[PDB]
Amino acid sequence: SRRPQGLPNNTASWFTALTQHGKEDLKFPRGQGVPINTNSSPDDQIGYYRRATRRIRGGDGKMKDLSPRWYFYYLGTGPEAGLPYGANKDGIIWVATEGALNTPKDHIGTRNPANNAAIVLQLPQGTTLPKGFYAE
Repeated sequence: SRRPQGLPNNTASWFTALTQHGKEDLKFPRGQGVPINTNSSPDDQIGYYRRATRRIRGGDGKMKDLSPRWYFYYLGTGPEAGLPYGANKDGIIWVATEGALNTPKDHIGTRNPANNAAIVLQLPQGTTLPKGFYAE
């Protein structure tokens, strides 16, 4: 309750967060993945989505769970910057566009939406949206 830490780590999204409206862990087909940025080539299109869960008081027994959301982060950036791409961790998924490099995207950076509006999560055609997840 004293000296609160609003930012747990490098929490800065380039894109919007994708909410979960279904019982899916969020997955993307091979060749598809991280949202495309026309200011970036597919080479740098490699990243991961991190599940965010919040709990708030509502129930009179347990503190009701708040609707979760998933944030996308580029490899080498984000709160899990030191987390390897081929790292097995629950709550994280791996996505990559063909031609992706298993290298960090320090060049892209970890821009924060506070400075400017985040990129509307746009995905290329041929992508499969998991039930409960919609790209918008």
